[PDB]
Amino acid sequence: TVFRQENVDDYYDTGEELGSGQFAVVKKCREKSTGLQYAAKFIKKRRTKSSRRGVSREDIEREVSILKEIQHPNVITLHEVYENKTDVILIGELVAGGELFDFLAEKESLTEEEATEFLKQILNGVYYLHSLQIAHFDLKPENIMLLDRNVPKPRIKIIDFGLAHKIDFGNEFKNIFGTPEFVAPEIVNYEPLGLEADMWSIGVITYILLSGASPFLGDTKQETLANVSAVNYEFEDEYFSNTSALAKDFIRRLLVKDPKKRMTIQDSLQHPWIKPQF
Ligand SMILES: OC[C@H]1O[C@@H](n2cnc3c(NC4CCCC4)ncnc32)[C@H](O)[C@@H]1O
Repeated sequence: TVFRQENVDDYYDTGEELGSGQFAVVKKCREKSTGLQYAAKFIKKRRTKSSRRGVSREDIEREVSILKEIQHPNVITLHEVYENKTDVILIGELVAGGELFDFLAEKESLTEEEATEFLKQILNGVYYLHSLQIAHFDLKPENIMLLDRNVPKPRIKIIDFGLAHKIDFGNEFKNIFGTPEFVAPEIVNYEPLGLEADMWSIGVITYILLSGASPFLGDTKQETLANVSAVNYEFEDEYFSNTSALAKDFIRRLLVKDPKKRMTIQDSLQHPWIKPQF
């Protein structure tokens, strides 16, 4: 599939840099014709077939195709796509209140109500995605943005669909691998992957929201990955003595090695706490 090949500078002005990945930079921008503001993600293209640098056409097209489908208050929208020789440029929804997650770093420890207010929104976004058989595969606090701080009212949107896949046969087998602290054992063990991997990541995010501590983090990436595969975590009393038994129960039912035994997104919404690499 091809994208708009006019110069993006003829239609938009860019401003502040909003963030970065290894092969991507995101900038605030403004559409000249409407004055409306967006975020433009510039993704570096591969310069050859066998190149390790940049993102393959197939991977870019997949992200774009997923972004085109989705429309939900807790997930980003896509506005336009441009491309030139070096970049594909996604123009989408500007989320201006920063990462979850710089908010977690700047702020003191959260109450359970605070944590569940964020968490319920993440669950609603993921419920939408999973209903569509879309696995995000990269859920982590850096990919949960506030829309808003300020309106607190602290509404969120899930971002960065670079690893997302349609799961039309129950699982995908192709070496998808996110950030060690947040990946499920099946990712670590290079096993077939499905919607369940996202539910594990939600358990990790929930543990961090409540405690300020990362459940599997070691001093090196290999240690982190070994910890994940072995389900080597515990609830430290120093961090969790204030925390309700139901909150711990919710996390315990997500941080389960066997994907088939892990809570699903629907299970997570019915749970008594919620129900109203190298
Ligand atoms: O993903 C790298 C970092 O850039 C930041 N980031 C990524 N995407 C966005 C975005 N809108 C997406 C709509 C479609 C294109 C962009 N809006 C604001 N910040 C973003 C965030 O800090 C993230 O951790």
